[PDB]
Amino acid sequence: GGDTIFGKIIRKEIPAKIIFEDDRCLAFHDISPQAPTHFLVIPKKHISQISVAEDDDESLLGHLMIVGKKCAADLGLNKGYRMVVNEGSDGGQSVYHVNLHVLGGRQMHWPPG
Amino acid sequence: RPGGDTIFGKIIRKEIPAKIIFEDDRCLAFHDISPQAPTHFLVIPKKHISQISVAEDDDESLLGHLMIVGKKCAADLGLNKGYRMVVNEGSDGGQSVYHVNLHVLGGRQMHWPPG
Ligand SMILES: [Cl-]
Ligand SMILES: [Cl-]
Repeated sequence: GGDTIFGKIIRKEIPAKIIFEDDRCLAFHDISPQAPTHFLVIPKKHISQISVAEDDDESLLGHLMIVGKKCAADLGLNKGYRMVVNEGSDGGQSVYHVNLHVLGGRQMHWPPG
Repeated sequence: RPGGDTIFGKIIRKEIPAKIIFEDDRCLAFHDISPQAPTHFLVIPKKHISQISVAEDDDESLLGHLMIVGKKCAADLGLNKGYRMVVNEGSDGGQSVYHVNLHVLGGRQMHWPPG
């Protein structure tokens, strides 16, 4: 679903440790985890970044968050976690395919970067 | 009460002043009083949800609406170089108010990891 490494993951062309899939999104462990649990939830629709998401995408974006919180519960994150979406250079976005980070299993600190 | 018992419920009902950026029937965006970036605001639902871990399946559109309002407000505030959106869940997430709230931070380089 797109012209990035995450499109290749969606198409199963390169491996990832997949946590959950449905017809419109995919959740998988981050290859460079920043916490004991660190996974991504991505749409299969290639939205390059949250700044270009459309109004009609609202329920899809909320679906990523609902999938994210369900996966976090399944992975035992009962003490809490942090969800992150990066936009652009200042946001530290590393792949131009919208992706929701879910980090847990340790105390997350403030500020969030 | 509409909006709940937390400080964010009082902000929704105009009982406590806030610096409001955007308001509609489903959510409210306002500046954080303890900013962690040159621009730092929150987007909250007007419906009280204590935390993301108890959000219902039917809350999908509302949660997505928070991010759409977040990115529109970021553009209106001139965060053209980018920004970071954050939702904190629970103790390990650093959640400070138990009313779902999306943080939007920008105006400086954000670092990795995100806390
Ligand atoms: Cl990213
Ligand atoms: Cl919070």
